[PDB]
Amino acid sequence: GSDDISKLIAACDQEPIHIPNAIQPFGAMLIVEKDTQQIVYASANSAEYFSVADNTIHELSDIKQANINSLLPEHLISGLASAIRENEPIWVETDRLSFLGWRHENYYIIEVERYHVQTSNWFEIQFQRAFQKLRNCKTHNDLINTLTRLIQEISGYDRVMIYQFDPEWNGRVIAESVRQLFTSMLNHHFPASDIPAQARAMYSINPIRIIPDVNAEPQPLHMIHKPQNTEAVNLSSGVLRAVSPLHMQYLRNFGVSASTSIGIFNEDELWGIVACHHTKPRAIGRRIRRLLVRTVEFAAERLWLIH
Amino acid sequence: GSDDISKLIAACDQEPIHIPNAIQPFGAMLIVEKDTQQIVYASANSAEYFSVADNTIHELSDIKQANINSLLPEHLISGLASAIRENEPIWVETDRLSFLGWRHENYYIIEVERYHVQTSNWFEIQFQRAFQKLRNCKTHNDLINTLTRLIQEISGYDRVMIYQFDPEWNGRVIAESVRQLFTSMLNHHFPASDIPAQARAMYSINPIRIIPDVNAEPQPLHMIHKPQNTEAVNLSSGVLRAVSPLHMQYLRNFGVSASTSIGIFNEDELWGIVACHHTKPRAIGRRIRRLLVRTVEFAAERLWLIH
Ligand SMILES: *C/C=C1/C(=C/c2[nH]c(/C=C3[NH+]=C(/C=C4/NC(=O)C(C=C)=C4C)C(C)=C\3CCC(=O)O)c(CCC(=O)O)c2C)NC(=O)[C@H]1C
Ligand SMILES: *C/C=C1/C(=C/c2[nH]c(/C=C3[NH+]=C(/C=C4/NC(=O)C(C=C)=C4C)C(C)=C\3CCC(=O)O)c(CCC(=O)O)c2C)NC(=O)[C@H]1C
Ligand SMILES: [Cl-]
Ligand SMILES: [Cl-]
Repeated sequence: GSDDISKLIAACDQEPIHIPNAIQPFGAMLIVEKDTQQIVYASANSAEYFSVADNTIHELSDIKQANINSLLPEHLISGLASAIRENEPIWVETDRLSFLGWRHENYYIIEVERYHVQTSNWFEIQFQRAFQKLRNCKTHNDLINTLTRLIQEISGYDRVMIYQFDPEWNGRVIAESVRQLFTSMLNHHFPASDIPAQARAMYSINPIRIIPDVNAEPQPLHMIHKPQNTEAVNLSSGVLRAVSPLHMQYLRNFGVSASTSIGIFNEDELWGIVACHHTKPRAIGRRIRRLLVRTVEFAAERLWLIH
Repeated sequence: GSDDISKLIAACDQEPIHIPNAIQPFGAMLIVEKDTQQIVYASANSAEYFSVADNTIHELSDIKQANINSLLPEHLISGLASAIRENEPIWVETDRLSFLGWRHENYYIIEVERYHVQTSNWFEIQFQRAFQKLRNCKTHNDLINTLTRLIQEISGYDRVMIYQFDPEWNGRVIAESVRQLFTSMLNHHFPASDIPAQARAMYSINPIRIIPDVNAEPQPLHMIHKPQNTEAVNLSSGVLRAVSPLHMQYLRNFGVSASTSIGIFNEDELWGIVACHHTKPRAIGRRIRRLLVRTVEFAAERLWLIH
């Protein structure tokens, strides 16, 4: 509704996007308290994923009476127990599920996605091709164009752009790589207000941001066993963190059903964003995400060498 | 259909958009031979429209056995017969249907749409408001921005832009009026090749162009009785003329499900276009079309005085 959209825009610059208390439904999330060893939150769709690891779970309510050792891999639990630095995700795979868990304050946060084993030399070949091509770039402009062409080759997204920020955080589209029959966004300007400060902040917590489907219903976090601290839990280090309905609408209005964005960092400063938009919904596996982030990180070093 | 898309792009500048031998499905079309008063062409969906005029019609095969006096209002036929000028459309309404027919070459062409009687002063109020506001404009910039705001208020479309052509027919977006959560298209350039010559030509035959749903399937014109001339019939004087699948795909990739464009003319030269895009499909009645075209016509006259 128009008035609800207006009210969202009223408080949008201050919206707490790190604590949506909901997730995107392409995975499930558990939140466990470190000291009480108890599940304190579960995403609404937790049943349809964790039934694969423990066949005794049928509804969301069964999780309260479920045992963590039945839901998570033994390796993931022991890795969370001995990991001492905060917000460093541990990635553990089984035959059917793909877990990503980290330690944040007094909690363990576990995301899980479905996973399909893919055995091929394709990633090693793509990695070598990407690096040699980026090493050959000797001019600033040639590098960003090669990077945008490579990101498109790897992910298959319909349009891939690079935003560069100016000192005052306004964005300009400095290079583009798009399929035919698309409006050219090259040299488009957008104001700093379009990306709130806290939205830029997330790229320093997790350098990739993933929206596989702008029209999937966000799943909220249900309380399971009562926590000692009831403040909402920061979800920013993982990938399932739900998207602001505002931005989902913005993406719809542009004809975009799926997006993936990657931060470009010069030292610790955020210099720009690599953004990928797709007209149809689109899922990218964890390995493809890694390949994109590694390619962008390699490109950044060469870029600073060139300037 | 990527490969087929590429082959269509190959021949796009040469594509004959005036003779698509198909129509958009928000109406039905008959093409009748002038001398024999015989239906030589009918759009495939004619049944669901003319069933309202003769309920003994259920499907297209009934039209082959039909006589036009059974399908059309008698005054419309006598008006087409007695008219002496070509391509000047006659507009005839019944309680349930709205016909637009004209005289073209060897035939009488008739479009028919569904129609619902709506009784209110809304149109007179909008008309008065538009004229008084457009009369207050004292500068070129004031006029284009007021016009874009007014066209948006009248049609309710999500985005309304004004393209201005330069001497070599490249387009620049000089003014825009768009809802919140939309990428600003202000000052966007597009090359002359993006609007082929035959498409600009159409605005001189009919100043409004209407696409109420980019995802509706074009309905082809079927031969009924063999005509004396087998050359394709120019459909450009009406509004049902089917849209190039190329442009429909272009609009999808831009997030547009419905579009309406209106030509801005300085004497008979085409000076620009007023374009309306909507994220979801949208239908505009014949009265709304007349109001949009008259408002643009009034704005243009004020513009030439202003410069
Ligand atoms: C007041 C708050 C607003 C807001 C919030 C918001 N935006 C993002 C992410 C965006 N939004 C971008 C906007 C654009 N402007 C343009 O001109 C174009 C052109 C293609 C775009 C895309 C933008 C560039 C980003 C970052 C990268 C991206 O392209 O996705 C977020 C983050 C969403 C999240 O939770 O991940 C928020 C909260 N957007 C506004 O426009 C104003 C209203
Ligand atoms: C080689 C032929 C091509 C083609 C054909 C084509 N275009 C139109 C109508 C258009 N197309 C427009 C394209 C744009 N360029 C931009 O930068 C933007 C930005 C928003 C747009 C929309 C355009 C402005 C018009 C006229 C206005 C409108 O919105 O309709 C047609 C006519 C369609 C019809 O009614 O039959 C045709 C045939 N489009 C191409 O992109 C190239 C491939
Ligand atoms: Cl990940
Ligand atoms: Cl009409």
